[PDB]
Amino acid sequence: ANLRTQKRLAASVVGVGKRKVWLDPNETSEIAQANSRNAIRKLVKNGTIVKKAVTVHSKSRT
Amino acid sequence: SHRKYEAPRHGHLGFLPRKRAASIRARVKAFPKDDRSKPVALTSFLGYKAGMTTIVRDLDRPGSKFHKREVVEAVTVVDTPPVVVVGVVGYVETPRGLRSLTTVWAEHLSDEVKRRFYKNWYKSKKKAFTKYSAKYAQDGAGIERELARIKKYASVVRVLVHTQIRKTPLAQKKAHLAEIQLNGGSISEKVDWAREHFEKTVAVDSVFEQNEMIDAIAVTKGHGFEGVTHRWGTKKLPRKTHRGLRKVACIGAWHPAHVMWSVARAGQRGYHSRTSINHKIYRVGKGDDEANGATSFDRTKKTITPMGGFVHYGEIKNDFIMVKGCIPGNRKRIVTLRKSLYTNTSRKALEEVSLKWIDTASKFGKGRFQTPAEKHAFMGTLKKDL
Amino acid sequence: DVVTREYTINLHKRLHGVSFKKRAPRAVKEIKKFAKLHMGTDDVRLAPELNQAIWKRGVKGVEYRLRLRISRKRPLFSYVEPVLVASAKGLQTVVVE
Amino acid sequence: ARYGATSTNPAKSASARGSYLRVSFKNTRETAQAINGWELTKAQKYLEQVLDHQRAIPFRRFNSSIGRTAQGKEFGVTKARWPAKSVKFVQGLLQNAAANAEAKGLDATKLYVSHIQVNQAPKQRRRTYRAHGRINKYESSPSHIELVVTEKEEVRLTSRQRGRIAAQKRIA
RNA sequence: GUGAACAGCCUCUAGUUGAUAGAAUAAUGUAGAUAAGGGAAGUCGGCAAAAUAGAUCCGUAACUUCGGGAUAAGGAUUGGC
RNA sequence: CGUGGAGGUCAGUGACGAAGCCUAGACCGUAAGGUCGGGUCGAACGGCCUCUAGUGCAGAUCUUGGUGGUAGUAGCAAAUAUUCAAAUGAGAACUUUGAAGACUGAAGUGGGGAAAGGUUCCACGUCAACAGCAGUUGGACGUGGGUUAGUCGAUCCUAAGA
RNA sequence: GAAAUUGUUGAAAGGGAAGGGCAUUUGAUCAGACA
Ligand SMILES: [Cl-]
Ligand SMILES: [Cl-]
Ligand SMILES: [Cl-]
Ligand SMILES: [Cl-]
Ligand SMILES: [Mg+2]
Ligand SMILES: [Mg+2]
Ligand SMILES: [Mg+2]
Ligand SMILES: [Mg+2]
Ligand SMILES: [Mg+2]
Ligand SMILES: [Mg+2]
Ligand SMILES: [Mg+2]
Ligand SMILES: [Mg+2]
Ligand SMILES: [Mg+2]
Ligand SMILES: [Mg+2]
Ligand SMILES: [Mg+2]
Ligand SMILES: [Mg+2]
Ligand SMILES: [Mg+2]
Ligand SMILES: [Mg+2]
Ligand SMILES: [Mg+2]
Ligand SMILES: [Mg+2]
Ligand SMILES: [Mg+2]
Ligand SMILES: [Mg+2]
Ligand SMILES: [Mg+2]
Ligand SMILES: [Mg+2]
Ligand SMILES: [Mg+2]
Ligand SMILES: [Mg+2]
Ligand SMILES: [Mg+2]
Ligand SMILES: [Mg+2]
Ligand SMILES: [Mg+2]
Ligand SMILES: [Mg+2]
Ligand SMILES: [Mg+2]
Ligand SMILES: [Mg+2]
Ligand SMILES: [Mg+2]
Ligand SMILES: [Mg+2]
Ligand SMILES: [Mg+2]
Ligand SMILES: [Mg+2]
Repeated sequence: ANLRTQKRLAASVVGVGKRKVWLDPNETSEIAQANSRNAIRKLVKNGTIVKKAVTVHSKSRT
Repeated sequence: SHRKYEAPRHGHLGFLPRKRAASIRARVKAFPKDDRSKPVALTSFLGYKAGMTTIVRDLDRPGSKFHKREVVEAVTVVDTPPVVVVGVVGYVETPRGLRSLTTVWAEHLSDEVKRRFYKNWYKSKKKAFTKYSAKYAQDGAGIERELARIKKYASVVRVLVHTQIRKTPLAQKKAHLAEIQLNGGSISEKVDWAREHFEKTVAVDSVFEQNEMIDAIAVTKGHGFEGVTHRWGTKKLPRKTHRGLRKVACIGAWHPAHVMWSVARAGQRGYHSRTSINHKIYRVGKGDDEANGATSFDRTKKTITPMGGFVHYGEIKNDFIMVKGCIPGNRKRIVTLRKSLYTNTSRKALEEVSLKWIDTASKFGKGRFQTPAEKHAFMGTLKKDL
Repeated sequence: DVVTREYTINLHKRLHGVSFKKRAPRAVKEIKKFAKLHMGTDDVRLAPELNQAIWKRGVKGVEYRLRLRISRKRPLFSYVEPVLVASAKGLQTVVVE
Repeated sequence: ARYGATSTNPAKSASARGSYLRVSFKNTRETAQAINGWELTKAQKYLEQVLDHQRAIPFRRFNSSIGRTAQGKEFGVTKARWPAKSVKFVQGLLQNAAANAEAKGLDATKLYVSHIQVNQAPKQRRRTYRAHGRINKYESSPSHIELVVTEKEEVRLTSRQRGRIAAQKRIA
């Protein structure tokens, strides 16, 4: 499959960069069927697509 | 026009071509002239180079500043297990040169020699010399006829010997076979000596003795393809030189319109046959003798092997020859030791050498202890031993 | 046969003098050749967990020794997994039941 | 389709060919000569070993300034290579010829490569850019391949001369 | 964040992970480097390279259009707690 | 001697094979050339007497087109760097997803525009050619979809000037 | 469907070019007269 368009839509819908988008490798069948922004919102809701946490830049030593 | 300034030529033209040797065992191209009023003896011996170390001795040379004073010298150690006589070969003089007439082999040969005749020993049926041994099954009439032919016609007698490679730390398992000319006695005496030594061993102390000048024949260390700067020693070109500076700038004049053979060129360096003469023997060592590395001054009990063993070689467990200076070839390489071709009386020969101390410190670093006992006395007890 | 064994591989001597940008990729190929020598299988598969252990300290920070578990499975192939131990020293080849 | 010159019996043979194949003509010619005259099954196993770099294809004509290997000693040469792309094209045609032989009714045990020939196809052209704003050609050399597999099969005398012959007969 | 700093060096957000590859480590190269003792003897010529380098304190000549020369030259100090 | 075309003639040759082409096959002529057999081929062509010319090539760093040796050779080395597994497929070092290791380090390899380009934007299908390796991918190929203003610009004003 | 150039098959020759002239040997091949 080619999920390039789904990752681009997921980043726009969630509001983060493409580097923070996680697509479930075990659910590529249902992800490939999601071509609209409404379908992406449903996948985010049920945990198929999640938002990864930001990389920590601690200021303890500072 | 003539060259602006005169300089001697780079390199020796008598050591051409600088190609790889045909075999790893360098050929012996000249034996000592035979004196037949002497007992039959070998003229050369086979050994393996193990490494180098250092000795201290008192100099005996009147008129020298260091007369009756200690000097520090470098020596080379050659592992020399006994060789095994397994045949003889006779030669006949001919207007076209020496020609081999007959070869007679011993009745039994070990697996060391037989491996030399095979390239795929693990798959072979090991049929070598099986039918030849049947010539001994009868009363030896076949062997007697061939030996009689050598006595009747031969003018030069040589013996086939092989090393006992299994006694060395090497992993080769395949022995080296070579011809050694017999000097002394008549042709019949040479053949009788060779026949009686079939399947026997000859020790190095029966060939060489203390304070004797010998020649070393071996193939030098290889270095692959080399540029002119290090291969021939030409001057490096200035830093400004375009197209590189490790070169010869002019390789010939306009005429003759060819590159001459005497111009330095890039090519193979090392792995050449060499014959270096006048190497005095400092010690003939015995393998079964404890305190091989001991002198009449040191008195301690220690072998010739340094602490940790010779680097890349191992331990010395057989007879060895200690020779002053350096020898062509690298460690673990088969070398041939030959008796002198002339009588030397330069007062550097015939002088008695008495070793006072032999260095057995580790050659794997800045070794500082001669023996393990000395190390224990200095450092004391460590955490590991308590 | 189907057999599982635990091995210690000395990567220090297998990466001696290797270019820094190639040391971690070279260790991957060294492990594949190591498994082929002991199991005789031309097909070697490395778990992604093992890949993280090799690349743990960058492209040029490969550990001197690694403790490996190699399994030969049904014609045959080898599967290499990491073994979680405090230190990789002092361990010899053992057979896993 | 008309093939090249052949001397085999068509009733006992099968043929295969391919045209305008985008594979090096020079590399394919060397590969074809390596199996010319071989048994079909022996040739097929040999081509598989080439892809595994166990045996090599000897290069005899188009071999200037190439490397040398120890795997050429089988054929008494020093220069040999492993042209994988040309080998796969030959393997496909060997498979097709064997399929055609089976359809006719020829047993594969006695089949051998009786004819194989590589011809030069029209070139395909691209451009390459050189220093100082120049343009040179950058072309491929395609090949035509054809092959055939076949079953193996196992007084005037003068009066003086007449008199001499007659005389000898009455002697003994 | 370091620091005088839009310098160099490391990181967060975001963005890429693209430039034909595999194996080996000869000569000669291109690029980056280090050298015992001597110290320009090299060379048309110190070309190239090396040495010097921040900050604080001390000290600073001839000459001068009195503004300079001047960071002249020449010395000392510098971490952590 | 040979070539294109013209007048006359042989009531000339020919789809039962004209012309052309191939032929270390045969014959004639000192030679320019002429004739025959075999193969290939498919629609026109020749001998002789005369007329006529854009009438004969090895060259001109000749013109146009085609093709070699060089040669599977020079080379495909700037911009720090890739690795494991799964999915897809006839086929995966290069496509997608996940994991890991890295870089740009805010005068960026980030986020918008003025010129200039003109559909390169987006989806589906899809790999012959193109992406100087590869390719299931693409700014490629095929078929369609997409740019919404009383307030943003143009439009209005004048500048050097026309 | 010519030539340059190329593949396969068949024949022949080849000790730092190849090609040519006169003469004959060997191999291959071929017309003419059997009045
Ligand atoms: Cl000389
Ligand atoms: Cl051009
Ligand atoms: Cl170099
Ligand atoms: Cl004529
Ligand atoms: Mg030699
Ligand atoms: Mg220059
Ligand atoms: Mg040492
Ligand atoms: Mg050449
Ligand atoms: Mg080359
Ligand atoms: Mg270019
Ligand atoms: Mg240009
Ligand atoms: Mg600051
Ligand atoms: Mg120096
Ligand atoms: Mg110094
Ligand atoms: Mg000077
Ligand atoms: Mg000078
Ligand atoms: Mg300078
Ligand atoms: Mg016709
Ligand atoms: Mg012809
Ligand atoms: Mg028609
Ligand atoms: Mg004209
Ligand atoms: Mg012409
Ligand atoms: Mg002319
Ligand atoms: Mg021209
Ligand atoms: Mg190259
Ligand atoms: Mg190349
Ligand atoms: Mg280049
Ligand atoms: Mg790069
Ligand atoms: Mg940087
Ligand atoms: Mg960085
Ligand atoms: Mg697009
Ligand atoms: Mg390409
Ligand atoms: Mg392609
Ligand atoms: Mg299109
Ligand atoms: Mg046609
Ligand atoms: Mg032609």
